This record gives sequence, structure tokens and C-alpha cells, in this order.
Amino acid sequence: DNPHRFLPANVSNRWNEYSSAYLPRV
Amino acid sequence: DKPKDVSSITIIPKPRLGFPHGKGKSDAVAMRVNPVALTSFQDVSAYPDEPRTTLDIARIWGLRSTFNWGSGDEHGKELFNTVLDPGLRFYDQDYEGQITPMEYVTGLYNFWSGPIELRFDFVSNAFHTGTVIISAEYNRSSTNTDECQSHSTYTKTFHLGEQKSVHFTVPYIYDTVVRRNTASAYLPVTDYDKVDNVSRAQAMGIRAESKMRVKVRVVNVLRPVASTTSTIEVLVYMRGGKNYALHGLKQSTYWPSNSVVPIDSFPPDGYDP
Amino acid sequence: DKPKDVSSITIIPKPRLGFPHGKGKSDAVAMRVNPVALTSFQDVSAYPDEPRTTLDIARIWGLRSTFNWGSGDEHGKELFNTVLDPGLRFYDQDYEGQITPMEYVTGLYNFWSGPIELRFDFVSNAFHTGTVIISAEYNRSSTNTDECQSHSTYTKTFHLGEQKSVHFTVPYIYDTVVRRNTASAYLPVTDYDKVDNVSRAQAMGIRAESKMRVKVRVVNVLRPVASTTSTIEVLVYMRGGKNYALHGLKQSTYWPSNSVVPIDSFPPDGYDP
Amino acid sequence: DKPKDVSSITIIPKPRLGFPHGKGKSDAVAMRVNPVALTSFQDVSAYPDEPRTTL
Amino acid sequence: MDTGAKEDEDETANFSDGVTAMGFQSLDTQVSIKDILRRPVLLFNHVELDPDYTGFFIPIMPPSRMMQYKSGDKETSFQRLIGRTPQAAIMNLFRFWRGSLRYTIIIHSTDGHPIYVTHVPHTGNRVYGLMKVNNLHEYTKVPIFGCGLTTEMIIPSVNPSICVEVPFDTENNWAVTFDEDAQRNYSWRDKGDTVTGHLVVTPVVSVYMSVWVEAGDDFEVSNFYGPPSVKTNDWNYAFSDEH
Amino acid sequence: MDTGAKEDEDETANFSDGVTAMGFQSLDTQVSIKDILRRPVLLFNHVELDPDYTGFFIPIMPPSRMMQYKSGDKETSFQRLIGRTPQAAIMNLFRFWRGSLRYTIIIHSTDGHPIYVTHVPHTGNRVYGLMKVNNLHEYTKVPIFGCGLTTEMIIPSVNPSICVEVPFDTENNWAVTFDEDAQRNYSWRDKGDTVTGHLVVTPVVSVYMSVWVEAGDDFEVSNFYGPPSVKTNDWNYAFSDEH
Amino acid sequence: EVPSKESIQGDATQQSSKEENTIITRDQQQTVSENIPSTVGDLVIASSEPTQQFRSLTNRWMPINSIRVTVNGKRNDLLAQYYIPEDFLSTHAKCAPNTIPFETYVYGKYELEMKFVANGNKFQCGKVIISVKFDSYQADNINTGFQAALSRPHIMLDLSTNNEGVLKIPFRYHRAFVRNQTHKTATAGVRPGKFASIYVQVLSPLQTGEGGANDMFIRPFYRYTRAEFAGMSYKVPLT
Ligand SMILES: [Ca+2]
Ligand SMILES: [Ca+2]
Ligand SMILES: [Ca+2]
Ligand SMILES: [Ca+2]
Repeated sequence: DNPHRFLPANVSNRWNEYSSAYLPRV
Repeated sequence: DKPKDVSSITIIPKPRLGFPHGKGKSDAVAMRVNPVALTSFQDVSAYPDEPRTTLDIARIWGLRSTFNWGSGDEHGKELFNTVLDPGLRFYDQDYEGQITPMEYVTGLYNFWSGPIELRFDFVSNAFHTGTVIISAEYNRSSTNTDECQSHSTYTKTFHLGEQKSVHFTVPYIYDTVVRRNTASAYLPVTDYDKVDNVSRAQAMGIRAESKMRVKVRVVNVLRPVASTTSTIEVLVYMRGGKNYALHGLKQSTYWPSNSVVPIDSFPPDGYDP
Repeated sequence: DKPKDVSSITIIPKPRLGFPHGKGKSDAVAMRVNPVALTSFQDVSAYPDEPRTTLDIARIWGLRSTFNWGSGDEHGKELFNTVLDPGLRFYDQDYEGQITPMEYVTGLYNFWSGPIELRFDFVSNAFHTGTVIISAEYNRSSTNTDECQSHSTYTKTFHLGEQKSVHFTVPYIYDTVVRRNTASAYLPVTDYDKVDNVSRAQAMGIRAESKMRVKVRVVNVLRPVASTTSTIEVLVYMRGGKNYALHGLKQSTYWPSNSVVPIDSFPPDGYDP
Repeated sequence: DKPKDVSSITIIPKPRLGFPHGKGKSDAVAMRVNPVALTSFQDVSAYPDEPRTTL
Repeated sequence: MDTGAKEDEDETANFSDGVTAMGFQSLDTQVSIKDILRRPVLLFNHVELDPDYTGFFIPIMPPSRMMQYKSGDKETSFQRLIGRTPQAAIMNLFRFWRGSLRYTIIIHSTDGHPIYVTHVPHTGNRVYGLMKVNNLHEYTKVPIFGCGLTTEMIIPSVNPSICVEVPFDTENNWAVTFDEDAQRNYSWRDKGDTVTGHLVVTPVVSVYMSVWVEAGDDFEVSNFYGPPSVKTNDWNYAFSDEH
Repeated sequence: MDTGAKEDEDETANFSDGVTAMGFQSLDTQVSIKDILRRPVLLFNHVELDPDYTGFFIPIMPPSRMMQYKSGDKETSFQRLIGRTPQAAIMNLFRFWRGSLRYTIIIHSTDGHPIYVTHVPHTGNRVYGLMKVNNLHEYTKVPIFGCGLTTEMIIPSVNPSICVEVPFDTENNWAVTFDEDAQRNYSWRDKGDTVTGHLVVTPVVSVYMSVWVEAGDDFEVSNFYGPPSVKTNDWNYAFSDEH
Repeated sequence: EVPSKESIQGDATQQSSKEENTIITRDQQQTVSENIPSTVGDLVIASSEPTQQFRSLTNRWMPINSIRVTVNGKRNDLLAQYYIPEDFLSTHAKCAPNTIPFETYVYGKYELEMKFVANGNKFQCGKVIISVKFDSYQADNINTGFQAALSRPHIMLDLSTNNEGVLKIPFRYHRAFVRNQTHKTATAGVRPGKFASIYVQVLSPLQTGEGGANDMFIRPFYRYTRAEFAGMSYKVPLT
């Protein structure tokens, strides 16, 4: 399906956004 | 009574009112109960510290480049050398990254003018010492090995020590009151088409490449104490001078390169998992 | 003489004047002998006590619900518990009945705001006695068995006795200045179409269900004398507060459900028996 | 209120305004942000010794 | 209208009345009943005009339950959502109205043929759609727009639309908005008191038209009836914000 | 916005600030952000309107990265250069906007059929293109323009174009300009906060239309975000003045 | 602003900040972002009832997690990031009295101040930048580089001079209030507790001398300068 729909669990929080703990996003 | 009305006037019909303009009049019809009611900005309004013009945005300092300066760089050596054209960072290769606010906004216009400001921040400590000379060179340029040619222009020599930053206003000296942007006014290419000369011969314009350069050369070799780093990074910030000007709205030369996804219909397009 | 007239003006043609508006100008042509004569309201006119705005109508008390309170209801028991959303009475089932004036009128708008007023009329006599506590709960709700969670909000405790009625103003406390209606702005379904998720995914909007609740709990168990009824009915009236507001005209969420017959031609359509 | 507007006028339609003329009025639409802004001749302008008429 | 405040005798303390939000987002207030009734309601969406008839009749009456569509009943030429428009909802609360109504008529055409709109004052009947007055078989020699009644003309090549305001030409003080049963056969003079006349549209050749109606500027409603029994099944046709 | 002047502590001598060139060539200054946002942006170039649908939906939101075309992604009905217009570039710097937007709609036709443009206030969804609301198979009897919502009409034979201003009819203080991922499935009430409603265009017969958008006069932007990561390959598509 | 000659306790010319029952001193100068406005006028409409402040609890300085900067950090790297108020309630300094009111009120308007204290030595060097992004939910991953940080309200820290920095954060949100807590009974349609993001990024890598330390530390402290609560409810544990 659409890969944009959901963020992988290891980089996101329960709200489907990058976790503030996940520093590597940049 | 039913008197005849002889008043008349000749008219020229047009489909829209003020279509091309950003100001003036509009014949827009309000989708409201009251044709003249408007949105209220009495309580919720733009904060006073938000930029109001593109020139305001161009006045925000942006990190343009960085370069290293080490105790091994001999006198006269160019530590930094660049064509200072707010229109394009490169004339021979693609650009991708965090463009400065002034370049971003300049990319929306076909003309720019006025002095440009630079700020060199030496990421050092009180134990680093040395001297560099910043120069603005116009029309004709200097050889990488001829420091004297750079010294013959508009220069500012900075004595690095306790103070780790220096400001430099780049004079605007050209044969025209404004300069035309080197980027294009319209580029219909969207799928990275492999280019040929026919494509170029049929472009929207001809790139008037700038020869104006800003260089930073070693005056006194950096001599830090042995206990600290022998090479330091120098941050080069840039922004428009207080009299920087922009004109001629055109297609933006820069476009988002990160996380670009076009909208789809929500929730019709499969949002219901 | 026959001098030329050089006056002119450019014009933008439009088919109608003020078509979307409820006020402003109209280019209507009167089917009268005199183009400017109007209907007279000198003698026959709207009575001053008739409502003039939908807010006037929303200020009319309407019976919303009813519930029973008996001597068998233990302390803390929820006698009444409802989501207080003037947009929809139920989020999971059809509604049919006599909707209150404020809900009827709110059903014509996409947004509402301001405090809501409630009035609890205990259909009892001087021999009924007890105490209940009314609470307005926001964002997060209380467990049916945890009276303390209800007691931690905006409450009014009523001592039932000689006085058999109590008024309660429900505060408006939300994260937005107005709230959007949970009903739809447009529903083209007219023949009770059996719905599926594709139909829902293609609806006019997404229902922003409210979590705000009003509850009534037993404080002191009802203790009527043996000679009178041990259970009484409590009428719950509702209306908009004095600062109730409505905005965004839309398709009415409610429609007549009783004695609905569309007109036919009289007397052509067989009225001649 | 939504009162009717009874004002009207008869008009004669023409495609252009001042097409044949060298002076008078023009219905030209400016390709500018501001419909009434014009070119500046404050600093750069015709030199006084240039001919102004064919005479 | 009786607010019922007379029955609220409690005088104990209450929470604040707060501050109104009216005008916070914009100054476009939409709570005035007359303002609401002055915005157009679609009655007929692309219906046919046939020159073999006297014309297409439009009874002069505001939108209300009298034009409500009910699933299962016979198909009429009336658009099906009239009964759920805000103005029909308002009219279902007032049984009296006095003043003029405005009709916006659009002829789907660009021809140079004139289409006439004729006003008929209150005559006692209440009809809509194509009709052959007195059941004749030819009307071009005896056109209703040429009999003496007030008439206006539309010339599509100039403007396919027009907005006409019809007067309150009736013997009564007020027009009656609605009946409990629009098809009941009761005392004939009373039966016709729900309209103030008709508007008749007559073409030269077969063509289609659309019709909208709204209250005029000289217009009042009264005889507030309170709300009727209603229904709604909106909930079932949309997702909530929690999937 | 923070200029960074606070970090420029050097106070040694500098070269002159010169004299501004603004106004030297003409008085048509084009640096005002609102002036820029008030000139039209093409959204849809000659797209189809089909009467089998409720209409063609236009989500009320200004141009930005939300409509940017990326080489290789699925084809949408949006014009491909929206993301490089000056106004989209400006909007990509401000995440808040409040006020009205103006839409210029052109129906490619000269027919006398009315085309309606209906305004839908903020309802929570965000869609564009042809859609059958509630998935029905006929909409002429239940037209969206005849349900009570504010509607305006275009009659091509008179003027195939129109300019309508849509209000800021939403519950929020500000509309959210963009998201990092326009297709991410996150909390549904937040998902719909990037629009303030929709504009729906409904025809009588199949026909094409073009749509432009611009900021209204009562309009403000805020919540400056700073510049995003960008790219450019302009250099490769033109000759320099030295062959 | 001006140093003095050395005495028994060195160069005793420190400055300090006292807020409620907390004090923070600084050895050198401090950089402060502009004091900017929050939306005003919606408070009295979004809440029919009076809103509250508890300054003695919320307006005091509270240290949060320690930040380590190493010679391996590259420009643009995120050293730390905070979604506020959320992260100050359920992830950092969780037992802080500053969090008390959030246990009982469901809504709020918040204006904060964040102080950053660094301690790099005289033979090290480097630059760090801290910035705020208003109403960042679902927009954290764009306009998130050092360039966007230099454009938004920010403060810059030099790792060898140890100047302090104070970031002043107004309340700029697209709604009148921000929700304070998620709850099993609360709606999932609206993500609560986040009206802004704070990013701590590397501007220029930390460098050290021969045999010098390969890292140094920074400590953030926050305090509300104006925390207004609305909508009282029963108390709940934070997130
Ligand atoms: Ca009181
Ligand atoms: Ca009070
Ligand atoms: Ca100077
Ligand atoms: Ca000078």
C-alpha cells in the first residue's frame, strides 16, 4: 500500500509523527 | 409618468477586473450573507515580529558557506574564494541544501541590487591567533597565487584574537543600477530531461554570469598554542544590506527538495485502513 | 448640434446582482405598475413578540430529556448522563421526535458557541426530599461509579424540597472560540440508502464528536413520605445562553417527520370528485 | 436589507478604447503588481537637446 | 413566541454567561431571519418548457414543508432538497407571511427568442408545472402574456437569467405558509390561501429552465408555530474523527 | 522571525550602505508579501466537470508544497508548476494563514447553462476533483447548490469567468498551511486543519474549467518557519553570455 | 559586562537570575531572544469561566535532561528536541512542582523561557544553536535545519566562552488553547500536549586540543513566564 500512510514504529510515537527521542531524523 | 432616459455611455467589455495585479481593485463576489463583511483581525492577527516584505526576509542572516583555516596555510593563501552572485550558488552544477534566506527570496525575482553583507564567525577560542584579509573584487579577478591583486581592491583586514567575528559589507559596484538574476525566469523542465544545445538555445534567457568575487586570504599564519586545535572552521553568513532591492517576480529558482508529497483526497483516497 | 460623446468605461459583465447574498443589492424587476412601489406594513405587520433572529428562537426553553429519580437510587448513582452537543442528540442512531428550539435552529449552522442553559424541573410535591449534584465535565469524563470524578468539575448541588426547579448554566470551555456542528453540511441521501464505508469516506465531512458531558448524580437518596410516590420524573429543559452564537448556514440537519405531503395542482389534480 | 437597485443606463459596446489616437485615453492594462505604477524618468530622461517634434 | 422564562423561578447562583463569539471570526452575522430568507432556494432544476401549453406555472409561496420530498412518494418536478434548506426550516415555524417574493429564472439557451414571465394575482387556485389553461390545444394566438396581466421578457442572447419581484396581490392580510396535508380536499376558498398568485413562463420553442425563489425586501413573517416533529439520520453517513 | 543581528557583535568599520535602487526604474514595488500573495496562481488547467458527480471539489488552501509536483509520483489534476510560483515559495515559509481566498474560475464554454459554485465551510475533510458525495449515482435531484449552502452561478454566454471570495469559516484561529507529509494517516481532526472548507463546481452538461487562486484583501499569514531544504538545476538549461 | 582584576575568589563579577525559589548564576555574558507577543483576545471567549495561574509553582526554573556534545557531532545534528508542554510533563523532570496544575486542568495557554548553560573549556571550541518552532505537530521534519533555526527565534551558544542563552517562547497556536493530557476517555482525533518544538542543533562541531576532552555538557532549564489553565477536572497522572 501507500508507504506515506504510517511512519515505521522505531522512529515514531503513538501519534504517527517522529518521536522527539528520535534524533537521527535529520 | 414614464419619461424616456437618454443617458448612455460607450463601454469596453473585459472578462475580469484586476486579474494580473497584486493591488488595486477586484470584482470578487463574497460567498457571504453580507457582500461587504470581512474576516476579523481584531483579536487574531499577524504578529508584529513576522516579516512583512521579501526584503525583511533578505535581512535575516543565513549561513552561506564554511571553510577551514589551519596553522599550515601559508601567507597569501586563499582560504575562501567565491563569485558573490545572490542569483545562483553554482553556474556548473546542481545545488541542493539549505539556501540562505536572502538567496531564497532573491530567487523569486529577475533583478537585485544594493550592498550585500557578510559575517565571518571563527569557531575558535582565545588561544587561536592570526590575521586574514577579506576582499571584494570587481570585473577582473586575481590569481590564486597573487595576493597583491586581491590587496588592490576593497579590503578589510581582521586581527583574530579575543574577538572571534567580523562583519563585512560588500559594495555594490556595477555598470548597471540593478543586476539581472542568473537563474531562469521560467523553466518548464520537470522530469530532469537530459539536456542538449537545442534545449539551451530555446531557454527563456541567457545567463549573464557574474565575475564579482569575495576572497579571504591568510595575512599572518594561524598560530594556535599546541594545547588547542590547529585548524578551525570559519562560518560565512550572508544577507542583504539595508539597501538591498528586489524586482521582477518570476518562477522561483529554488524548490523544496525534502519530504515533498502532493496531497490526495482525505478520507476518500484510502485513509480508511 | 450633434457633438460626439467621448465618455466611456470598461465593464465586467455578470448575469445576476447579489445572487448569493441575504443583504446588499438586488437587480430584481418589480411586476408592478410603479417599479418602486412596495407592500405596505403600515397596518398589517409582524407582531413585536415574534422572534427576529435564530438566536431569539434558541432562547426559547425546550424540553430536552426526562429521567426518573427514586428512593431506591443509591448515592453517587448517575440519574442523568449525556454528551451535551447541540449538533446531534445521538452519534450512533437516528433521532425522531420533538427536538428543542435551540437544537432545531443550531441544525441550520456549521458552528455554534457560548454557554448553554439547562433547567431541571422535578415533578414532585412538598413531601419529596433529596439532593442531587449537576456537573459539567470537559475533555475527559468520569466513571459511572466514581462520583468523585464528577465532583471535581463545574458543579451545582440542588437541595430538593419546597422549591422544585433548578437552573444550571453550562460553561463553554473548549480549545476553540466556536465549535463545529457534528451533523453534516450536505447530505444528498434521500432514500435511506443502506450505507457502507465508501459512502462514508465520501461524505461532506468528518464528525468531530464531543466529549463534553453533563451528569446528575444522587447526593442524598430521595426520601419521600410513604403516602406519596416513591419515584418522580425530572424534566430537563435546554436553551442557548444569552451569549449563544451561530454561524455558517448549511443544509438543515433536522426535517419534518410527521404529516409530510408534497403539494399537487389544485384543482387540476383530481380535486373534482 | 436587500433593496432593489433600479439604476440603469444604455450602453454602446466597442472592442477597444482610443485605438486610432495618438493622445486621449487608453484602456491598456498594466502588466505590473500595481495597476497605476509607471516608469520613472526622475533620473534617466530624454535630454533637453533632443528633438521633440518633427518640425 | 413565549420564551418560557416565566416558568424559570429558580434564583440561586449560576456560572458565568461568558462573552459572545459573534463577530470574532468575521462580521458576517447570519442569524437574522429575514437575511436567511433573502438568499435563494432552488425550486426547479432544469425543467422543460413546452410551447403547446399556456406555460409553466410557479405558485407564489415560499419554500416550506409544502414542497418537501418524502422517500417513496410520487416523483414531482420539484428539486428534492427544498425541505432541508435553512429557509424552509424557518418557514416551517411561521404560518403567516406578507410581502413580495423574488424569482430568479434561468433559461438554458442563447437564442434570440423572447421568453415571457407573466404575473397572475391571487385567483384561488394553486398549480405548478405545464398547464393548458381551459384545456385548449393552441396558445400562440391567445398567449397569457398578451392578455393584459403584468408581464416581463427574457431574451437569452442578452441574458438567459432574470430576477423578478412579484407583489402581494391578494385579498388577505397574510398568506398562509402551509397546511398539515397539502393534498386534502377541504373548503375551496381556504385551500387557495397558501399562495398569492402565480408566475407563468412561456417559451417560443421547447427549452429548459431553472427557478430559484427568495423573500423580497418588503417582506415579513409571523404567527410563530413552534418546532414540528423532526427526524435525522446524518450520523450514519460519515466517519467520526476517531475512525 | 529573528534577524540574527543579536549575534553580530563586531563594531569595527565597514564600507558604505549605499543608496537603494528601489523605485529607480519604476514605482512598481513588488516586495510586499501580501501584494505577492494577491496575484493569481493557476491550480487546474482545463480539467473536466462531469454532471454524474456532485461536482468538482476545490479545497480552500493557498498554494504551497502541499501541491508540489515531484518527478516520478502519480499524476494528479494539479498543474505541475504550482510549487515553484513565488507565492507557493512564500507560503512555504509561513505555517499559519487567516482570512479569505479568491478563486477565479473559467468555464470553457459559451452555452447558456448555469454552472454553480457552492461554498462548503470547514467540515473536517480535504478533497479535490470530481466526487460523488455519499457514493450515489444521480445528483440532479439532490444538487449540492440547492441544499442551503452559499452558492453563486456562472452563465458562460454572459461571462465564462467569475471571481469568488470564500470566507474564513472555521473553528480555528489560524488555518495550517502545510504538513511534512500530505499523505500521512494521523489524528483525523488535525488532518483537516489545513483547509477552511471547499468550493464545489457543478455543471449541467460535461464541460471543462480552469481555476486560479489568490489571497483576498482580508488576509494575513504568520508563524514564520524559516527556509526549507531546497534544490535547483536551472544552470543546466541555458547558455551563459560567453557561449 | 566588564571583568575585574583577580582577588581571593577570582574575578567575582557574576550575574544571576532569581525566579521564585530558584537561582541561576552566569560567569560570562548572556544572549537573549526578543520578547514577542502571544495571541490575545480569544481567552475570554474560549473559556466562559475564569482561567488560572499558579506562578509560585510554574514560574520557577526547572533543569531538564543533560545534553552531551562530542567531537563527533556534525553540523545540523539534533542534540536534543522537545515537544512542549508534553515532554516537560511526562519525560523530563517528571516530579517537578511546575507540573502540578497540568494534573487537574484540561486546557492551557503557555509562555515560557528556556535558559541554556554550557561548560566547554578554554582549549575547546564549537557553536550550538537552539530554536523554537511554533505549532509544529506534523511539520517537525521540514524547515528543520540550522538555516530555519537561524531564521526563527533562536539563541546561539559558543562552546568555549560559555555565554548563557535565554529563549523566550510566546504562545502561538492555531487554536485558543492546547490540550494538556491524553486520557482513555479523551478523544483521539486531536493529538494533545504539543503547541511547539524546541531544537538544539550543532552549528559548528565541537573541537578539542591534544589530549583534551572529547565532549562537554549543556543543561537546559525551563520556567513558564505565563501559564494559564482552563477547564478543571479530576486529577490524573501525567501521560
Ligand atoms: Ca449569579
Ligand atoms: Ca459572573
Ligand atoms: Ca562605519
Ligand atoms: Ca559611509
